[PDB]
Amino acid sequence: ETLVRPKPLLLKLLKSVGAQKDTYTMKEVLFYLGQYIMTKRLYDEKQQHIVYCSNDLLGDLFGVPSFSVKEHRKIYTMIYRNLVVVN
Ligand SMILES: COc1nc(N(C)C)ncc1-n1nc2c(c1C(C)C)[C@H](c1ccc(C#N)cc1)N(c1cc(Cl)c[nH]c1=O)C2=O
Repeated sequence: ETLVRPKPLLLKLLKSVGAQKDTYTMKEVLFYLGQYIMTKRLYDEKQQHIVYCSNDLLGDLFGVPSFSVKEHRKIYTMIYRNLVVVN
């Protein structure tokens, strides 16, 4: 319910899936990141909980080649490294 402010490059990713504002709830950020993953088919076909994000903007932002969608705490870490103070 509190608002977060994405850094420019995370904001660019969000806007690529139709987001139109500067600040978001965490639930909204997750929804759009999810949309990005699914519409770009970044998940592995055999192990569908694994997202392969090397050579993609998402991998650039998160600083990892891959991650599991089951690892929610690590997902929050990676999102938080891409936020700035809300002014
Ligand atoms: C490959 O992934 C999936 N594949 C399938 N297939 C049918 C193949 N179905 C569901 C998922 N899936 N599971 C979860 C999520 C998805 C989609 C929306 C990416 C989201 C989610 C994961 C990562 C980010 C980031 N960056 C943002 C949202 N997510 C969540 C992650 C967190 Cl932290 C909180 N709540 C969530 O639902 C999950 O558990």
